[PDB]
Amino acid sequence: EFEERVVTINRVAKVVKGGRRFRFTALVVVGDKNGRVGFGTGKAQEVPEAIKKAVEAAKKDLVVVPRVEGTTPHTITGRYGSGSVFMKPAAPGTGVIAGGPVRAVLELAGITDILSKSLGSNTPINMVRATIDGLQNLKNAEDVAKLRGKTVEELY
Amino acid sequence: RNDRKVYVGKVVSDVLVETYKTHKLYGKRVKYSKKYKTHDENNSAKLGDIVKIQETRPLSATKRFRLVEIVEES
Amino acid sequence: TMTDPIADMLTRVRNANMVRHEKLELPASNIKKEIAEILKSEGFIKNVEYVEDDKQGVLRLFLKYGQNDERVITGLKRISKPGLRVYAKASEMPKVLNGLGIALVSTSEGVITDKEARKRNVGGEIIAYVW
Amino acid sequence: ARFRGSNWKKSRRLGISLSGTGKELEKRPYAPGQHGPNQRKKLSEYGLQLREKQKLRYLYGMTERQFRNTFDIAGKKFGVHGENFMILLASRLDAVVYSLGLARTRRQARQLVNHGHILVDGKRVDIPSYSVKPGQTISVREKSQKLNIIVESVEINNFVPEYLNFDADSLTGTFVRLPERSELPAEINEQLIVEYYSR
Amino acid sequence: PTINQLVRKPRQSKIKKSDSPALNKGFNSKKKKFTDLNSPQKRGVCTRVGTMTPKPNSALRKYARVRLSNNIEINAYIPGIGHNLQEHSVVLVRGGRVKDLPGVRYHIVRGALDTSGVDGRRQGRSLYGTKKPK
RNA sequence: CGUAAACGAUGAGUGCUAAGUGUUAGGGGGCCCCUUAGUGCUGCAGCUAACGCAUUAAGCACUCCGCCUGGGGAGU
RNA sequence: GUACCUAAUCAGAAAGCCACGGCUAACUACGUGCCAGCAGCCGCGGUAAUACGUAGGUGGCAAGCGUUAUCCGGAAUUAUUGGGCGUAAAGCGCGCGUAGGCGGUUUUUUAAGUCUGAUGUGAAAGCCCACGGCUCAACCGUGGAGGGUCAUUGGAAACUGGA
RNA sequence: UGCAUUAGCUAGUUGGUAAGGUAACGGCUUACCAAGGCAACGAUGCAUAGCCGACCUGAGAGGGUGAUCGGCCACACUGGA
Ligand SMILES: [Mg+2]
Ligand SMILES: [Mg+2]
Ligand SMILES: [Mg+2]
Ligand SMILES: [Mg+2]
Ligand SMILES: [Mg+2]
Ligand SMILES: [Mg+2]
Ligand SMILES: [Mg+2]
Ligand SMILES: [Mg+2]
Ligand SMILES: [Mg+2]
Ligand SMILES: [Mg+2]
Ligand SMILES: [Mg+2]
Ligand SMILES: [Mg+2]
Ligand SMILES: [Mg+2]
Ligand SMILES: [Mg+2]
Ligand SMILES: [Mg+2]
Ligand SMILES: [Mg+2]
Ligand SMILES: [Mg+2]
Ligand SMILES: [Mg+2]
Ligand SMILES: [Mg+2]
Ligand SMILES: [Mg+2]
Ligand SMILES: [Mg+2]
Ligand SMILES: [Mg+2]
Repeated sequence: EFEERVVTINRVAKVVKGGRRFRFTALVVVGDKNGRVGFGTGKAQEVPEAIKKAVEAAKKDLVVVPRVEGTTPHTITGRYGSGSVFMKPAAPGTGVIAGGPVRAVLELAGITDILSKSLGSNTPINMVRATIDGLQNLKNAEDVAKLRGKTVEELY
Repeated sequence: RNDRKVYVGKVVSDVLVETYKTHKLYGKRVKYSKKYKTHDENNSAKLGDIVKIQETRPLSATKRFRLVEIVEES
Repeated sequence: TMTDPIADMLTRVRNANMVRHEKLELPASNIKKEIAEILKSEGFIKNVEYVEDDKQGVLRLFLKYGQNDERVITGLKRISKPGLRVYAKASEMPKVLNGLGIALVSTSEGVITDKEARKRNVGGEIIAYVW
Repeated sequence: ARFRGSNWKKSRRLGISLSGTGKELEKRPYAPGQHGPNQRKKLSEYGLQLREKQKLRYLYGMTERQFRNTFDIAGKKFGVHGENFMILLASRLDAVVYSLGLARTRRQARQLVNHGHILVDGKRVDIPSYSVKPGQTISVREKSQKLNIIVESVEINNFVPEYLNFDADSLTGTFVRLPERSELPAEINEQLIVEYYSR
Repeated sequence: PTINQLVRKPRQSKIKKSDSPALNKGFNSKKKKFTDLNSPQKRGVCTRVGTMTPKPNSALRKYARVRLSNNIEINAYIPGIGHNLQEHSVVLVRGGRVKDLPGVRYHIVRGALDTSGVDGRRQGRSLYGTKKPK
């Protein structure tokens, strides 16, 4: 099944002729820790109801993260708007060296070993979108060997 | 025996030995030049000639080189 | 005016690749011919043709796209530049994309890849990264 | 020892039986103090890595300065850092004496070493942090081979781990080889401790 | 900028400024000149003790006017409930500005030199110069 | 004298990257088709914080120059 | 008569410091009533204060624990690695033009840059790895490694430079 | 190492000849002759500073420091011999 983590709960307001009308925004990452991760958002006056909406929306945009023995195939920087996340493969002994919402995304993907630095906006939604962007652009050796028409050994 | 330093340059008064100093931080090569007051014996060379010089014992307050050979005439 | 014909070639490829063109033409030079052949040999592009003319020659390149029209070339990047030339030794040859990409190096044994430069124990000018 | 306070209070707060038996988390498996029965909220990310570190540290009974120094020592050898750390802690003469069965509790094994009742390879070792190597021999000093603490502990023949060899009649032990992560306590997620010292 | 521009005009980092400038200066009496030394505290004499009102906050915050050993005049806050200070008191002054009090950038050390410890303090005594009771 | 919201609030040079449609000055071919160089509008890819820009880029690149490094104090 | 060793006697002489609203591990009561005070930031206190003071409890450390000062980091916040300039700070009002920077295609040549070996040198101590002695550890010792834009010398010739 | 909100500096100065002088080369000194020499690749002036191995920090690139140990220099109340 899919584990989920509540990255951020934000109380937002819209102004009306009376006072202010408040709602709650939940940003949630879902993942199975086996190479499938996804994020979603939901909004409600109640915190738990916003979480469930965010969880449901996350399941519709799961991504396939290439991995090699628990680490990424190569360095990449994921960028979304002002968010930008540098991700680098690390040795199996190393843990997830990540700061905030990056850690939630990488852990629920099943990384356990990575060197990551958030170089940009620390706004959680855009940090999360940047992280997914970088994982969306990783390429495993078997895939790039197929496009170049060589075998995996000839790549090296 | 032993070798004395040799330079090639152009006469700027009757020797300029322009070299490159690579930038410590940025890695770009920057041209720099140093004037080598040299001993010409019988005033043989003239302005703009490209000459070869060799290091010697001090000959005056600032002369430490002797003009050995003229390479490209003015 | 034109200052880097090699970076102009790498950018012509990048722009044509962005819009998934089948082929592109550019004026020729010896190093651009040799860069193009290495891209063919490494499997990044399909074919290279040389068209003779009176001025300087023409290089015709044929781009490669996989199933579902996915681009074989992901990116090109000029490394050594007229404003700042980049050289490397065989012991410090850069790997591109953890080995999944290539670096084009101009060495005293010609223009070759980074994987071959370490094999031959030669360094030289890092022309570009292709991945 | 160093910390001489209630090990029952520490086991309840950390949620790990320090005695290794479970009699501390028996009636009150909740934190000590006034707000014990009142159930608190979740633990933060920092509060989870920190609680893992205190689990290990209070099990082996070490101060934070010595604990962090052992972590740095363990991080220099080839292999997985967190596992090398767990192996190094198990090799303490403090913990070897207890694992062999010469003392009832880990605190009793400390006072025996500290008071000079223990020999290593035939010579007296007074230092509880002594790092026993494989092949070494731990025994009891002659004037102490008949003491009630050692005698009573030995007759309760518990599971002496497979990286150790003990001879009850000889009152002598052997450090056969380096333990493996499976032979070491499984209630400690050491990956959290490595993260704790990364921030 | 371009590499050539950087070679012509290299980068320059912003110069950091000190929050306690009166502590980082000495005075040589013989040469009548100012030094630069980075002291952690400075001795001084109270010129005028008194009170001052804060900038949302409202109180009568106790302070002293101090001439430091380097002949610099500063306003120093007196922490804790009650103090024994007056004119001509010899005080030790440390860093740390008190917000809501404009122009007071330093603290008086309780329990050092002539300043007494806070009376009746039982928690955090070492911050207020109070000996352990009983 | 030497300053203006001296503004496209967009430095110069060079090349490459869908289309559609007005207009100014030409050219080639059969009023239309093609083609140069300007000047406008709309609009992909791409870029952008957004607004928007988009072959007259704010896209993709290389070269050189000028400039920026929180607000006030103070262009004192 | 030091280290050390041996024997006897006694748990008897040997625990403090800061914190507990969020960042940030750890909360209740009483007193106070925008006062007294707190404060690194957000800010707290104007009669039901987890932020003031005390108490109990708890957390973090521990022969130390806190505060101040100073330096690097976090700071990609001077950005070579690694940032920008339409409206956020930032294109000189605009030419002409000097130095400088940069510069289209090919062949031959050179060998300054570039690459690749050799030799010498870069003391010792230090850092890092290994081993040995200190009961352990600090520490000490031994053997290696590293550190040059270094010099001299032999090769290569694609690129930059020279002809 | 800063400062161009420091742009001109030098007249034994720069070169030559001779003599003197020194352990030694040399404007090192003197005499005579010539008008050179330095500088926007920052001369000169002002301010600051003993320098290095090392040390602290940093992923690194860098940034910061020179107490202790070792190498080199300079000084010995101030100035001249
Ligand atoms: Mg303007
Ligand atoms: Mg332009
Ligand atoms: Mg253009
Ligand atoms: Mg448009
Ligand atoms: Mg047009
Ligand atoms: Mg908490
Ligand atoms: Mg307090
Ligand atoms: Mg109350
Ligand atoms: Mg508080
Ligand atoms: Mg309180
Ligand atoms: Mg200690
Ligand atoms: Mg700092
Ligand atoms: Mg910093
Ligand atoms: Mg910026
Ligand atoms: Mg611009
Ligand atoms: Mg404005
Ligand atoms: Mg503006
Ligand atoms: Mg303009
Ligand atoms: Mg103007
Ligand atoms: Mg030792
Ligand atoms: Mg001095
Ligand atoms: Mg850094």
